[PDB]
Amino acid sequence: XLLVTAGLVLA
Amino acid sequence: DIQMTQTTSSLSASLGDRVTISCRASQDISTYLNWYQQKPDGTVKLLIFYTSRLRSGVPSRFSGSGSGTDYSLTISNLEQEDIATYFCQQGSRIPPTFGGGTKLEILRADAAPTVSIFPPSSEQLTSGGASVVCFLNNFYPKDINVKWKIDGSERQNGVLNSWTDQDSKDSTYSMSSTLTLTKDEYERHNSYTCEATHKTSTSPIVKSFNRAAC
Amino acid sequence: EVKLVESGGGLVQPGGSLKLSCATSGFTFSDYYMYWVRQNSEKRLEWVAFISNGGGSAFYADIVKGRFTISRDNAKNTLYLQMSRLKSEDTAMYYCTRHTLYDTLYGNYPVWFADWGQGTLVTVSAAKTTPPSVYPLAPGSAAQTNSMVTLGCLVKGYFPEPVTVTWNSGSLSSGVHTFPAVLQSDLYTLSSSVTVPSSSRPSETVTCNVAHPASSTKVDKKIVPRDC
Repeated sequence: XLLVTAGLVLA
Repeated sequence: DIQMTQTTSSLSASLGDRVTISCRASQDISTYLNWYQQKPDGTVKLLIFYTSRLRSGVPSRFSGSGSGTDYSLTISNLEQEDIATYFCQQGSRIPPTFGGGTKLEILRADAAPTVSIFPPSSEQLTSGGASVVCFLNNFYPKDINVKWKIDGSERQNGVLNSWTDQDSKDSTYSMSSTLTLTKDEYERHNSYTCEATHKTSTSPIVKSFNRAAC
Repeated sequence: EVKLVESGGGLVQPGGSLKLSCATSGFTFSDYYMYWVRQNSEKRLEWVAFISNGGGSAFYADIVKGRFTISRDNAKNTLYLQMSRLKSEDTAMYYCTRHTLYDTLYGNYPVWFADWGQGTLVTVSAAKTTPPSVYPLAPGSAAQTNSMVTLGCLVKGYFPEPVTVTWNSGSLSSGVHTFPAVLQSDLYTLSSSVTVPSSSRPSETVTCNVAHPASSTKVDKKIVPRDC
């Protein structure tokens, strides 16, 4: 999806 | 916050050289480290992200490694174009914190300055002040020293000195020295001398104008 | 390509308010997180705030939390920083950027500062805006028996920054050197030189065109040959 914080984000 | 430390803030290397810029995090930042390039005119671009991963459009010449707290940007083969200031930034914790930058300068063959001396302009004088300008253009290395001398005596007060950044195409520097006085002070003397001392010369570089043979 | 253009800087007294904007084109603004980053005189970069593409969440760096509000108009492709309660510490070049989620095999890697704009300077100070006085520098009286001739232009005693110096409106860009501005007393001075060939000036005319937006000033100076 649209996660934008620290580290690996999936969807 | 996490503190980023860049070991060197200025380094100079020759075209062709391999340069490694280093970054160090106060804490393990798990490879979540990115490199930026800010060029002489303020423009900034992403160069490498997730410590080794290059983004599209960037040269293969840039590579980046690291584990834990230690990171490196290696520029395999310095090109002219790489004069800029490089910043690492950690993305492990919030806030993102930036390192202080490493300015890269390109080492090149010595060039002696072309100096020009400019007498105060008529418009200035009628208004009151007298500023005499000295341009010492196109030289290398950066380190130069100017002295103004008014009728033999060096004047040290009221001098504003500015250097340009390294010219992107011939790796040269330019400097401008202005001496400001009052018209009254200015007309009380007849010879103005701009004296440059720099590596390329034994004898000082001297420009002069006598207010009557101006 | 992608364009991030920030506008809005200029002088503000301490305690004041100013509002920056950042016009974005070449990408669907509604799908990107937007950010402000700032850099001071010492070249230190600082993250100041971010807002989610929807508008819903805005997050702040402690030093501006409570004084700066971030916002966006998704319909106009513009992002804002309303700056109030300014402190001189806030003096900096302000930049705006968009996020980008990069593909890793096992997750996406979030880059907050993927694409940056050119920046807009804000100087926070009680100093009154001062226009620049511009002076043409022409060669000394001893007849030019040189190939090339260097002419110059001095732009003296102005505030705030910036000032734009062009030579013949763009037409002379080879051999142009514009020096950084040094704060002399409470006002800046910069200079710029051009080296044109002896067959060009005095024959054809050279002009330094200088603009200081903060006092809405634009002066054009014909550098004329020296009189005796």
